[PDB]
Amino acid sequence: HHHHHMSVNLKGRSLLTLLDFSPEEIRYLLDISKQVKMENRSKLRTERFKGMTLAMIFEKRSTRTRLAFETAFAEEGGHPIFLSPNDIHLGAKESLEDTARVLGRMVDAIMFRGYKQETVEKLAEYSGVPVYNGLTDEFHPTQALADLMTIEENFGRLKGVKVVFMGDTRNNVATSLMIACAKMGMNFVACGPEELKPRSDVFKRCQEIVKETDGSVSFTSNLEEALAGADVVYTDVWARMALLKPYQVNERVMEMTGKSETIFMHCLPAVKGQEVTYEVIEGKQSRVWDEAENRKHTIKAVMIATLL
Amino acid sequence: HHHHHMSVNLKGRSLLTLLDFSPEEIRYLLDISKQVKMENRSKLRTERFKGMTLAMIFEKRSTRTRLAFETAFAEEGGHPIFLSPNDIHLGAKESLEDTARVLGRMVDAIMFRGYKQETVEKLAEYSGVPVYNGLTDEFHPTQALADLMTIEENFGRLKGVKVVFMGDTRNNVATSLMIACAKMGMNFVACGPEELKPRSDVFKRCQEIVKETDGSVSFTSNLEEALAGADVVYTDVWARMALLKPYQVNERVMEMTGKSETIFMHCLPAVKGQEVTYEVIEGKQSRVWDEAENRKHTIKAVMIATLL
Amino acid sequence: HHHHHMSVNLKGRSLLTLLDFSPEEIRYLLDISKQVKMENRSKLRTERFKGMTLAMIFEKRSTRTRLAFETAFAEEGGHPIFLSPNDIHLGAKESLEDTARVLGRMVDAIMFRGYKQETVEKLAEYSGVPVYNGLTDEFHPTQALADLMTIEENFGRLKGVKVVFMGDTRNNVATSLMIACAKMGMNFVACGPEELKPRSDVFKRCQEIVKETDGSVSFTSNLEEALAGADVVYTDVWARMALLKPYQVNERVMEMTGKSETIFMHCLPAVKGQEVTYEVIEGKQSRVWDEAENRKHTIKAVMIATLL
Amino acid sequence: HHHHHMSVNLKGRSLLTLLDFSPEEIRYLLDISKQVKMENRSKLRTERFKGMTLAMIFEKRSTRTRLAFETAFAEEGGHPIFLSPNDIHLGAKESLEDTARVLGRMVDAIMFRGYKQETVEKLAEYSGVPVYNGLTDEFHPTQALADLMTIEENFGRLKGVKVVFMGDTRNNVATSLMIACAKMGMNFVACGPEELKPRSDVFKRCQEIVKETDGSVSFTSNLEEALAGADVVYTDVWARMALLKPYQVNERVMEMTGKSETIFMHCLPAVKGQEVTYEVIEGKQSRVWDEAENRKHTIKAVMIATLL
Repeated sequence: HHHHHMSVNLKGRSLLTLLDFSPEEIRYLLDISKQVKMENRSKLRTERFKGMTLAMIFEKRSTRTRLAFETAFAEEGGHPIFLSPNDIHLGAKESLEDTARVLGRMVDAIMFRGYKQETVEKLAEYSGVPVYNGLTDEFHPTQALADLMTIEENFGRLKGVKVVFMGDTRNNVATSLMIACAKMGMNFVACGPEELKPRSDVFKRCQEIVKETDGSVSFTSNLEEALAGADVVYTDVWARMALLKPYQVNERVMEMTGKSETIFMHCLPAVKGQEVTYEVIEGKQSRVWDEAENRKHTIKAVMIATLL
Repeated sequence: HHHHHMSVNLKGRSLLTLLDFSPEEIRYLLDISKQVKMENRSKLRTERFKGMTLAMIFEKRSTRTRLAFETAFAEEGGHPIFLSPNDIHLGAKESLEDTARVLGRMVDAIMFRGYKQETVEKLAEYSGVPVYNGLTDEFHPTQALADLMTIEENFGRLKGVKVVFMGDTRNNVATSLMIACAKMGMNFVACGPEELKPRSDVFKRCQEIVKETDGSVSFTSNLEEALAGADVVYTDVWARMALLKPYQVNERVMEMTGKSETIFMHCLPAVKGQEVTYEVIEGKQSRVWDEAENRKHTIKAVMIATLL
Repeated sequence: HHHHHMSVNLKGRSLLTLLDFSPEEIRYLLDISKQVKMENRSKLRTERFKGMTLAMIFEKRSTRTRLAFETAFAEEGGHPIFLSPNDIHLGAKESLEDTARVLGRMVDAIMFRGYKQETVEKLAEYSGVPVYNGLTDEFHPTQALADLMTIEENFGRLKGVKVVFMGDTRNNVATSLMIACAKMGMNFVACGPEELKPRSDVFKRCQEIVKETDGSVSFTSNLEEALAGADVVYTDVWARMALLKPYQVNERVMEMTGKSETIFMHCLPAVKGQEVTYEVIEGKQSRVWDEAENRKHTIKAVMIATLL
Repeated sequence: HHHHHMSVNLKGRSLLTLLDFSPEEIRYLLDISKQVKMENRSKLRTERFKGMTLAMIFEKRSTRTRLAFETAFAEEGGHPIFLSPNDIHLGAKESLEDTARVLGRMVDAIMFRGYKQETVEKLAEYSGVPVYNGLTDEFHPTQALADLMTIEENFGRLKGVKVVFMGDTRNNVATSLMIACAKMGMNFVACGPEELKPRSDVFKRCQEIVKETDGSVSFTSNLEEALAGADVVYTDVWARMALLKPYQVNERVMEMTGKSETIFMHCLPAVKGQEVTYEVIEGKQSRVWDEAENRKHTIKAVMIATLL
């Protein structure tokens, strides 16, 4: 940038999207994730969040995201507070701004999962504490960090690696994955129907990302050219079905890589038989379970980086 | 057994039913329960589960079982996570196996309360961490341990003691009680209508238990012969009513013992006026409140034995 | 497996052979090993086994296995108890079952090194605590884990890697190495005289392992075809000598790799001049000393995984 | 005693024989034993002996006595030092007095197992630290405390209880058992051949004990009159065989009690088929395994009482 910005410190920051993070900040997050995974497996117990509190607002319920936040925080002595759709209707009894100002005076950090990205922004703005996007219909940044972690565990590197996302290429998970890949110098291909091609404003921002990172970002509706030499095949649920049906990840599709080392990934939950076959997700190339475990380690890292 | 098996260590084990436990293992559990009750009453505070997490899946809600697990775990510094029927529909969005594999990578232990015994088995199988049956429509092992603890507190022994269960003699609570009694060398009588006689496969397994333990297990529809010399009269809720109506525990029934030292027990909740009268459950032979307190101490013991 | 089993938790488990462990469980063990090596080198001291006790029964004495168990346990505050052949003759004054039942009531864990695999099984069965095979004349699982750790340290991966074992290809160390390789997707070749070819029941079980892991397992009496492209050449002591003499690892043999990056490994002790020359084991391709250090880190990991 | 002595404090005392202890001191020891058993089973970890050292001199090796001392001391943070017959020949290179004076300047406590009672006395005299008799050919006081503990666990009392020792009624274990029983107000009968009747000086001292304790001590060669109403049948190894053969504990003998509640006890090891049949020791009246576990809890109690 004439003087390139290279700081890694994230104390006080929110995680609304990976677009707000430098490659150096994401690498730092991935170092922490890897280190916290090792401490967890080795049963080195720590109390990094002792005395702290996290309000978790779920406009849409998710057991995986809840479990990841809740175990990450509480293993370190923090107290997580589960606010369900029955507890909290954010537009309903009170303005979002009223609720955010109160939360800001009561807790150390807020996690939000729901619909509007605007909701998470105003939480951050009006609470004045770190806010974590645990999924909006625009972005799922914590999933992308876990996916990166998983891929790096498998190939020992990220900068080379070719990742193909199959199907609904504009959904929250596909979007965050594209960004994460671009930031880490990866070769990302979006493969699905033209009706569901990547968001174009995000795609163009990723084309600027990769000019500095030597990654690539691409789209095609053609399976054959997308998949050749893929190190990772990734997919997510479909919910027309008729446009998406051809982009099912099955054995045939995996073989189109030309590489036996290819892995299969899926944020979960999956509708087995639809976007991926039983045989693939339950078989030897699947890394969905490590990927799931890595949700927790990445979330813990985000909280460590931003609260301490 | 030619060489009799006598080990007591339970580290890593699940509690799906007391059928999976030796008398020596159950005695060890009851020693821990008694010791943890004394530490709790004396306000000797410990942190045995510091840093650990327990996922509690309630397919059917219960405040007593929830309170017992949740206080037991958290008094020792563990973090319990309440997953309600609104949080989690186990067949619904995901296979049980998908959910169990994820849980296995995130928490130290799982508690389940629900319908199918098969559900708890597959949790254990696919998670690979200790799973605790907090009631299925087959067994309620934690209730039986609390009942044993209570009876021993009252008579200072178990091996002699005559226990009569009145009414629905094949329900989850009656079944687990019969097993617990058989294991501890007790004289258990099941008393209710023939339509609701003990499960026969469990009854026969208890007849083998008692050959080694010098206990007895029996059934009769005749009140008079069941009750003579009972040290414990036990009952549970009824939900035909018409077959069960005669087996109400009232003052008349308690007097059929011929012993003033007889106690009354009831896993709770009770429908007072139906299976037991107000006068009995609220009167001087009732031990239902100690029995309730002992839910917590027994659950803590199971968790101590299996996690540490 | 229709639903693939993927849990990593090992609490309460014994280590009798790596045949009892999934690739995912072994990967988890190797993560812990690597992490405990780093804590040890960095002088981050922990007390993971404070208050615990380990009985070590040596039917055959070994200073390396003793040192590894004893330092691993005691660095973490555990107390190891050395029972020598002079202390303990397991068939002699008492049945093995009598001794195991007593041990089970006194210690947290048992290590056994001796002759019969059956001995270690009955220890596990009758004590009811975790038992660790520190070598039987069938398997040496702790050595294999240390070998894996060493190989991964050297090549940064395991799934590709070609390992050749030279000589007595059916001994305890060769057998456990073959299994470990098969589990981790490695290309293992057994090279020695046909009289000493791999155990056939274990070989066939490894052929099933590798169908899921994309490894390979093989035998040949021909040196030239075994060694081409080996990343690891491994050997062990010979105690006819006359069948084994040709399979000495010397400079000529190492050069048959065609790769300068090839390493040499040997569980120790070695009879230098016999199965390996001085020049090789003392020279620049030898990794025997790191491999020896890794005995301790792998043993600590097994104990962490199974006791905590 | 005109003023009856009733103190319980044992700080600094040795355990050479239970003859040196009042009933009140033994009751205090049994309270501690019971309490330390509960802390151990509940995994309440303490460090009562942190920084302390215990020299264990085994003139005769015993794995049970070694394990009990060594686990008891080290669970509490003490360091036990195993001196075997190969380490130490007490008459041989040095007078016993030279060795005792040195030990006295180096360790906190000495355990001795061997031949002469005089040896343990001079250890105590010349070291000036607490000395524990872990068996001499005169007394085995730690075994007797464990036996008492076991009996009390089974009957909830000691003062009533009828204990029959069968066979070699003058050996170390029989002698210490008689004393323990006399002290605790128990009804002890020695049953074996007249050639092996109780030591007469110890028998007479026990007749004085029981005048204050309301116990009884007796001998007969007649099985039938010994056994009627026995709550405990106890035996030990025989090494003429021909005098002892009739006093084998078998099923016939156990039935001569006339009580189903009778338990079987044996300090171990046993020669099954000789002094006791397989069927009895492996069957439902055997309490040998609890008795073995109680060695550790009683030893810990002796060390707590005398060192702290």
